[PDB]
Amino acid sequence: MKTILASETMEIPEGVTVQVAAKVVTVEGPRGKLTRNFKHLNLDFQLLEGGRKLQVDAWFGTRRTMAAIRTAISHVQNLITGVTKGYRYKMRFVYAHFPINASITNSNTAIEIRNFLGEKKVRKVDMLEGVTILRSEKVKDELVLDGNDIELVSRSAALINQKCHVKNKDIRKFLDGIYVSDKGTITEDA
RNA sequence: GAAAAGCCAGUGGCGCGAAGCUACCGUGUGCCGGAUUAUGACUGAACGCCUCUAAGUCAGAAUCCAAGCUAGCAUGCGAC
Repeated sequence: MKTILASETMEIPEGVTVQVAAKVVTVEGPRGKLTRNFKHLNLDFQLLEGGRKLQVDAWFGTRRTMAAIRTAISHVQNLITGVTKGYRYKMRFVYAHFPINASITNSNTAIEIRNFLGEKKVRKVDMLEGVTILRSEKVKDELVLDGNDIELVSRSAALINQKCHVKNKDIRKFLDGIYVSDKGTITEDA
């Protein structure tokens, strides 16, 4: 179209190592590996000196191009921090008659949900990324789902949220489920 | 002629009748994976925040395409 643009650059910390080839960026830290492709119009992705600056750049701009770059910046920040501490999503039971019972299938990584709305069959759904579900249930509140990838950890929690909707009548009145209560957190020990 | 064994009545009529055929008037059998939609979602800009969407992306239907089933390209072909 028209107009022009220039590069926007983020300091990469020394404690995170990055290596780039093509427009695919590999971010590595002690919490694992995260690899994404930021392909877009007039947009190249390169590492302008390791431990100094991570660069996402474009040499031409229009509304479409500019929109992608801000998004790219947000996404790469999540990866840099995600390889050093990981992200944790927190989900809290609400039930009005049915105790919902959560456990982990360690082999064939999935989270199993018993007694959603009187079902005889335990319904379970996989775990996306090498995410692990840890339960600090206490009273029967918190389920804390921890992995490196912000998107995939959130997606694993999200499929549970879709499942626990009550659709015979009236989602509003029937609050049986475990619902995403987070968009999640910094870090901590325990 | 009768006996006996049969003939004719456009298949004489009647009761039964195998073999054959046939009846949700008899029986038995009739397939499950994937890709997706609707739709809810993720991460997330545009719109520092935020949003299912712009880029990328997930789950998902009596759908669709295999799987499967029927013709077998007679003017496709292989091996022998």
